[PDB]
Amino acid sequence: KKVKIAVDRNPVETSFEKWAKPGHFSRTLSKGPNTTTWIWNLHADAHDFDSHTSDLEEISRKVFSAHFGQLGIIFIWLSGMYFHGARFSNYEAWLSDPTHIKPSAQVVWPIVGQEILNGDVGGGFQGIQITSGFFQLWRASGITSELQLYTTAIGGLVMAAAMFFAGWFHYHKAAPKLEWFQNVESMLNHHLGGLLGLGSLAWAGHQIHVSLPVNKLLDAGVDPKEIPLPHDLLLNRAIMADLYPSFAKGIAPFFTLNWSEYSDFLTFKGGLNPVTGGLWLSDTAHHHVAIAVLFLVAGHMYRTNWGIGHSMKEILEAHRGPFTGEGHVGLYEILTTSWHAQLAINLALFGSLSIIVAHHMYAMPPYPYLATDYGTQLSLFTHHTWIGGFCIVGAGAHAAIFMVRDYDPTNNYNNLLDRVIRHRDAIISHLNWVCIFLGFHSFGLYIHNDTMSALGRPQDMFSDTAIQLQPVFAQWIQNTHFLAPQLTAPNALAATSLTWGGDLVAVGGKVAMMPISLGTSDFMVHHIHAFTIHVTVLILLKGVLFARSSRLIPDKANLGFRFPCDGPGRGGTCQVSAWDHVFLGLFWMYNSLSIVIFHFSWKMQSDVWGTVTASGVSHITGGNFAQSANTINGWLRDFLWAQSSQVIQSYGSALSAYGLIFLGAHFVWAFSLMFLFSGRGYWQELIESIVWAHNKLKVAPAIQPRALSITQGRAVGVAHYLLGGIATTWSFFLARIISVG
Amino acid sequence: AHIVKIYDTCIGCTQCVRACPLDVLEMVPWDGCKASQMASAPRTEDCVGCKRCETACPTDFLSVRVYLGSESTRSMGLSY
Amino acid sequence: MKDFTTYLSTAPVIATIWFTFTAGLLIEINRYFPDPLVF
Amino acid sequence: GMLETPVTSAPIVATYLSNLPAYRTGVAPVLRGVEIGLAHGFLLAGPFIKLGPLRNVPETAEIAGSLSAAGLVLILALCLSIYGSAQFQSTVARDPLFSADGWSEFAAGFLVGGEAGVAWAYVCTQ
Amino acid sequence: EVGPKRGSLVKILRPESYWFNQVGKVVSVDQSGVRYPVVVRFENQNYAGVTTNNYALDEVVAA
Amino acid sequence: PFVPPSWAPSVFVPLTGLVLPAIAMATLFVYIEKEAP
Amino acid sequence: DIAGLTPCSESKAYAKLEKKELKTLEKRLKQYEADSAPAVALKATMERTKARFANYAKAGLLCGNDGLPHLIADPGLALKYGHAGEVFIPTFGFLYVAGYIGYVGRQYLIAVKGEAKPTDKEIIIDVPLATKLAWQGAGWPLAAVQELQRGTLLEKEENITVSPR
Amino acid sequence: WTVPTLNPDTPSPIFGGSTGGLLRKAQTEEFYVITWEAKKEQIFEMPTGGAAIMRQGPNLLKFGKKEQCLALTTQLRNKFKLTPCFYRVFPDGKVQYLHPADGVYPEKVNAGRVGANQNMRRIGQNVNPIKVKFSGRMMSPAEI
Ligand code: CLA
Ligand code: CLA
Ligand code: CLA
Ligand code: CLA
Ligand code: CLA
Ligand code: CLA
Ligand code: CLA
Ligand code: CLA
Repeated sequence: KKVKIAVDRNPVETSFEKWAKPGHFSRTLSKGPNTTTWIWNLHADAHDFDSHTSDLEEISRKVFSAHFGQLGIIFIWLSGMYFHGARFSNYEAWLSDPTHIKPSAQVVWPIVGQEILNGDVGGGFQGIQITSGFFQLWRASGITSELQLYTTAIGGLVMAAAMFFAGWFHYHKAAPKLEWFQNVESMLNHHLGGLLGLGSLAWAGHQIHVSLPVNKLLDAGVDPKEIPLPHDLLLNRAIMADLYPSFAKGIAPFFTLNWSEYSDFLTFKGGLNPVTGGLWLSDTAHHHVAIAVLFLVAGHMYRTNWGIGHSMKEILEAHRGPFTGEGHVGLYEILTTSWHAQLAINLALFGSLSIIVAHHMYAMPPYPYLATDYGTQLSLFTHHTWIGGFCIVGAGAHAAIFMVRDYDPTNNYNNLLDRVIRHRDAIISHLNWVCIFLGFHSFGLYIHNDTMSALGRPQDMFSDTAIQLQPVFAQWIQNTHFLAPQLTAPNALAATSLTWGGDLVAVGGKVAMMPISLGTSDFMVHHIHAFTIHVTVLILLKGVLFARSSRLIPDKANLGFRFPCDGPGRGGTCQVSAWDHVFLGLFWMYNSLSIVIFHFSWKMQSDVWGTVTASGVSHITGGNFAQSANTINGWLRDFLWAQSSQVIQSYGSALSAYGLIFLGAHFVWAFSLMFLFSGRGYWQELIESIVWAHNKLKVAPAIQPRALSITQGRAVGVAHYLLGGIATTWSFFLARIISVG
Repeated sequence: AHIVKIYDTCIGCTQCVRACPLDVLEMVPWDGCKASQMASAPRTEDCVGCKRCETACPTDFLSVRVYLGSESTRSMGLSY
Repeated sequence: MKDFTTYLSTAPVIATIWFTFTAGLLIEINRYFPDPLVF
Repeated sequence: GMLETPVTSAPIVATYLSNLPAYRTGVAPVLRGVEIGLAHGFLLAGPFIKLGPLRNVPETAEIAGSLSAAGLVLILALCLSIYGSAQFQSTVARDPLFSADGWSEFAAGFLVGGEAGVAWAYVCTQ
Repeated sequence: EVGPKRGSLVKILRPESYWFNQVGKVVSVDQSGVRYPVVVRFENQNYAGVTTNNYALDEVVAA
Repeated sequence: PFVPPSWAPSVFVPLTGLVLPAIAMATLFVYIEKEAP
Repeated sequence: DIAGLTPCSESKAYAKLEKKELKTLEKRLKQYEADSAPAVALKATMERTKARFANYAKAGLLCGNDGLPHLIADPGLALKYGHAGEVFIPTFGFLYVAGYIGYVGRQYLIAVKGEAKPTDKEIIIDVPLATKLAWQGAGWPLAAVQELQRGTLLEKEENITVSPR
Repeated sequence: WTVPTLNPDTPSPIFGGSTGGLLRKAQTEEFYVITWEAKKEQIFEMPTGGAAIMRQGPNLLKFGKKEQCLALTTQLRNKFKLTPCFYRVFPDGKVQYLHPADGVYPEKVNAGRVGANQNMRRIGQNVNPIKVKFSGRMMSPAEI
């Protein structure tokens, strides 16, 4: 009932004794290796904290310290990016010409002829063209010199040291108690108000005082050396008053409720900046101000130590209807005692948010000179999409882990979870039917178009000229958003994005953003996306609902979450565990996201990206998406065969490395097929013959060589499949978008 | 139906009977081991072939073997 | 210190140090003797 | 034991299902087949007429669509006949439809009703 | 007194055994008329993770 | 001469493609599901 | 000479390829200054290319119709026309280093097999013993020949496990 | 000890129902019925999915296969330390007692049990398949 700081002093002694004893965390692995399997087990159960001990307090302490280690790794990575931008980049030269100089922040040493990778990126610099977009982000923050990036790198190293010290201090010196981790109300209040709200407020302050004046002078044509330093802008009111007249009144209009006076640096312009092609920084600053106020308000909702506030348990218990039985009873205890359930929810929303970020980032470019950098836009969208899909599959995996290990039927007599498990057969059957319907009505259209096109009957295809399938709902929504600034948004000067409609914005002769029209091909690819997402959901949901029992194996929960099978009985029970469902869901997620990024690349290169000429806009592929994306042959010829030319003839140039990876990625992927299509019995017998040859020459190791386990074989195969396919698409996309974009 | 066989190398540890999920095996008195017991398969018509009994056997080689034979409703573990 | 040296004697640390040494030797040989094709 | 919900337990849907010819339980199977065949042929004639390969040519789109629907009805009748032959081979009240003679009469009635429904749908568009 | 001495090393002669032609330590020998009275413990576990087994008098040789 | 008529493909292709496989599939389906006495 | 090939010092395609590589490097260098880092790096690459071509031609390598060097793997042809440096000497060099590694590893396994927990020594490498064996492995061919002649290199058939056939 | 008789008028545990229950096989081929005695009302997990409440005293349940009945038996024996028993019921009304067949659980040896499918030899002593070839059907050397 009382929210306080509960900490135990010196629970674990800092020593190197356990560093010399591998597998000490596990009772089974502490005995030592006898076979090679042990080694793999040593890495497969290193972070399985709930498997080492049943004490929730110890698991929570390990998780909290592991989080600090992860933050330290992230800080080291960020510090490295800032250091590379400050010592091995051309950011200063790129600032004076961001429309001609290619961003580069990696240089290779002149060894074994690899110096060819240091391409001529411009600005009297030789290096590898980066696509992370750090140059645009640094330009948006107001960074004009390498000294600022170097100082940020040193600060990042200091923060990393602090994170590692915090993890050690919280695991060996001052470890929090279990009741401290269970303060979900206090934690949510702090995360909403403090973390999110204060971070948005601080970033709004930086944008108002540094990003806005520096970027205003940069867009006005002032040289970065002549632009005043951020502290000079923050020290006197004369410079800020000249750039923004409202600064002459100080913070007085904020306290006198005269916020309208600050309209010079807090606007609702919308659209994009015609000079840089990105969002108006005044709009982003005002956005962060509103976000900070909203999150600060949201951070005062839960009850912590006073009468005011809300109790999440009471709110969950008060929501009960006649169609759901008890309702959310027991959900508060489930989320306050199981880390896997929280990880499942957080991973699902986190992956969905990453995908939303990718979409909003390409549609509304927030950084200056970001939209015209087609390589950065394509790479950012693809990267965030992949991260989102991976996190979603992980969410399904942890939901299944919770259902297998932390589920308790005594606390779920007639709740929502109990009823869901009770009618899981109906849920899975209906989802199976909708998946089959979507597959037929999505893929069959392409097959029908391919057949009609091959039979010399283009009038019977599902195209714009022939029988069309226009997305009337999406077009209506686009028109509504385009017409919004005149009726439903009187204070908005322009629309949120140019994709809805209107005129195009071009920077440096390249289309930064133009309207995106949707036709029959868009309708077909959208239904393809819906079908693939539905199948991935079907596999993950089936693995979660049928994780404890099924009509085939009634005691699956006793077999655990990750087990190979239950024998060749009952016709064969291969891949019945929830782990195998996650294993198949990874493949389906790869398929879905690959088609998604393929559609994005073709649509952007065909109807959006391109150069600007006299009375007309010429695209990269010449607008062939509406005519060729309705057939599989069109995707194979006009998109895969035509655009792969840049990566296959990249040899002898700076992009040759991409070509090499393009071949290497085809290897790893094919390598995966050896593990996915074979079984460990064959490999074990082959190892027996090799061990015989070793025993003949007295070179047989003491640690008995064993073939990989069935689960390990599946994991290795799916890992290599994902790595090879994603790396293939990465090499193809980057080489093509850097050579022609 | 599947064929389940018990061999004389059985030590009577009763681990195969405890691991059987359909009550196919049992223990009968015997004199060939210290435990004075031996595994038996008098209800092979209910065996599904999961081979859990072989996984639970500690003798080298196994004392219980399951050979997949004819398939029926019971051997396939069908509830429909 | 004994436990730390024992940790450094483990297979991953030893493999990392050995491969770094071998790779460094090959890289330095190719640096001082560029493009060696035949003996 | 089983899961009961208002979708499967509403009296309105139960009466609607009981009013259907398949759940009559007491009429001749040939009459049931004729009714089901007519109701199916009438709706079946539509897709072939409005979406077939000859949908744009005039005075023959309806002809080709009706002929295609008639062929589909014939295939469905053959499917019903083989289903009855392979389903009933040996051994409230028992419905006579679930029998060899009952299902054979049902398939014949379905064929007659389906062809009549296709022919009626063709003349209904003239 | 029948069988090998306790604690001695023997070679397994069972063809289907995992430790065929391998050396194992003798743990105990049953004095009754059981089929496999010799108990042998091995340093290397088999595929099932077991390190001990029972063998007959003629299935083990002092090696 | 053994030369088939001009209309031979228009009759044999639909036969071998739809009439014969339907008859074969129906007879085979009835044979597979026939119960032994 | 061998297989109808011509020496690289007289091949026209070899000199043409050298000119092509120097031409593309010079073309890339034409866009920079004369005293900058990319200019110095490109000049260093050009000097390395010239030295590599001169060294390959000086080595006596045989070039085909494509102007690229071709290696001779036959010991008779290599020793008769001065091509032993391509495939013969590197063959024996690899054999020496490979047998070195294999002998050192075998000696380490035999040394740790007579201890209390050999698996522990297999996961946690005994650095002093490994270093001593690595230094003593220089005489691996002589030691291997002596082990083979004494009959201690191989294990008897009765001490090796086999399947039940 | 005597073979028990199934009591069809036995109360069932409190369960709201699920979609993983019986199917047409129970009405046309056979089904299984498990009965047990509970010392108190307790929430347990159904093998077909969900949580049910066993009442104080007799408890009867129906399952589609024998594996579900044995899984519930294992759960009741290992967790609540009960002694359940099940039968196989046919549509005609015939009841066949299944486990424990002789009144004693099979993990513990009981007198009167006759060994079945026991080979008085080891695996390595099995003959080659050539000696079993051209038999009545596909026969393994272990079957002889
Ligand atoms: C040098 C200071 C120090 C020392 C001597 C110890 C010593 C100990 N720690 Mg501890 N710890 C420290 C710092 C230290 N820790 C820090 C900075 C953190 C915060 C991350 C933690 C958090 C922590 C936790 C949560 C736990 C321990 C545990 C332990 C005990 C056994 C585990 C172990 O060390 O095996 C050695 C393990 C490793 C060497 C793994 C290092 C992994 C690092 C952190 C990540 C490296 C990332 C890598 C570079 C990126 C991967 C990419 C790849 C390609 C390389 C042991 C007595 C465990 C315990 O007490 O068991 C009950 C326990 O669970 N520590
Ligand atoms: C306003 C207060 C506040 C703030 C800012 C944070 C911030 C954070 N918490 Mg925390 N938390 C709080 C209150 C707060 N918490 C309270 C009151 C509780 C108890 C109910 C918890 C319990 C808690 C747990 C169990 C965990 C976190 C975690 C995290 C990190 C999430 C990682 C991330 O994505 O963010 C972005 C990353 C950054 C912004 C990096 C900057 C970090 C700086 C140092 C800000 C941190 C401020 C924080 C208050 C520490 C100051 C205390 C002081 C003694 C040093 C994050 C930095 C996770 C974690 O441990 O990560 C290590 C996690 O597991 N918190
Ligand atoms: C976290 C966000 C943030 C931060 C840090 C700042 C910070 C600042 N703003 Mg600002 N601002 C923000 C958000 C923010 N703003 C937002 C969201 C808006 C939009 C409404 C504005 C709009 C705005 C305007 C229009 C102006 C400022 C101005 C200022 C500066 C002076 C503030 C002032 O007038 O007196 C405020 C007084 C205090 C904050 C008290 C100071 C407390 C001190 C540090 C205590 C130290 C005590 C310690 C013990 C000392 C001992 C030292 C030791 C070594 C012995 C200041 C540096 C003014 C300016 O910059 O002029 C050009 C100004 O005109 N802001
Ligand atoms: C916040 C993210 C997060 C966290 C904290 C966890 C945490 C955990 N997961 Mg999990 N998971 C996640 C996301 C996450 N997962 C995602 C996104 C997926 C989808 C891929 C999964 C799918 C998943 C499965 C299927 C399983 C777990 C398991 C586990 C638990 C055991 C730790 C472990 O995995 O062993 C140790 C970790 C490793 C050995 C890492 C493997 C290294 C990979 C293969 C390298 C990846 C390639 C790399 C990116 C490229 C490098 C290039 C190369 C050439 C060097 C642990 C509690 C396991 C479990 O619960 O045990 C029963 C379980 O089997 N997770
Ligand atoms: C699954 C996707 C798909 C779809 C939507 C279509 C659609 C079409 N195809 Mg096609 N085709 C497909 C896949 C598909 N095809 C594939 C995969 C192939 C390669 C094998 C072909 C090869 C092919 C050929 C060779 C031809 C077509 C042709 C046609 C057109 C006429 C077909 C027709 O009249 O049949 C009749 C359709 C029916 C009898 C059933 C209609 C479906 C109904 C509406 C569903 C009822 C559900 C209902 C809502 C439930 C109610 C419940 C309750 C309220 C009662 C039509 C628009 C013809 C053409 O050229 O076009 C001009 C043609 O010659 N297709
Ligand atoms: C195995 C040899 C063979 C093959 C692969 C084909 C293939 C073909 N024939 Mg042809 N035919 C064959 C032998 C063969 N024929 C012989 C020996 C004769 C002389 C009697 C003919 C007379 C013939 C005519 C008149 C026509 C064709 C036509 C065709 C084409 C249309 C499909 C069809 O099957 O029509 C039907 C084919 C037949 C009716 C001939 C089958 C007669 C033999 C004796 C029976 C074979 C039984 C078979 C081996 C059993 C296995 C089938 C199944 C149960 C597994 C097709 C490309 C048509 C065409 O030209 O299309 C443009 C056409 O009009 N064939
Ligand atoms: C291998 C043999 C074969 C043959 C000979 C045909 C022949 C034909 N197909 Mg078909 N098809 C086949 C295989 C075959 N198909 C296979 C394997 C598939 C699956 C991949 C399809 C999928 C397919 C589709 C999707 C469509 C066709 C259509 C057609 C018709 C073309 C429409 C037209 O332009 O004429 C003009 C059409 C008419 C004048 C109407 C004639 C109506 C029928 C054919 C006549 C009466 C039926 C007859 C009395 C009973 C036959 C049943 C018999 C098996 C017992 C044509 C008669 C199209 C169609 O059906 O047209 C609507 C069409 O939509 N086919
Ligand atoms: C791995 C397989 C292999 C293969 C396919 C060859 C193939 C060849 N070797 Mg050869 N060789 C090998 C291994 C191999 N060698 C090894 C391991 C050694 C080291 C002992 C030699 C040492 C060797 C010598 C010294 C010579 C050849 C020569 C030849 C060529 C012709 C002789 C012949 O075919 O008989 C098989 C080769 C032998 C049995 C080795 C002895 C050489 C015989 C007696 C032929 C020499 C007589 C004369 C020079 C033939 C050419 C007449 C004229 C054109 C000058 C021929 C292409 C001859 C050659 O063409 O010189 C340029 C040559 O003189 N080899």
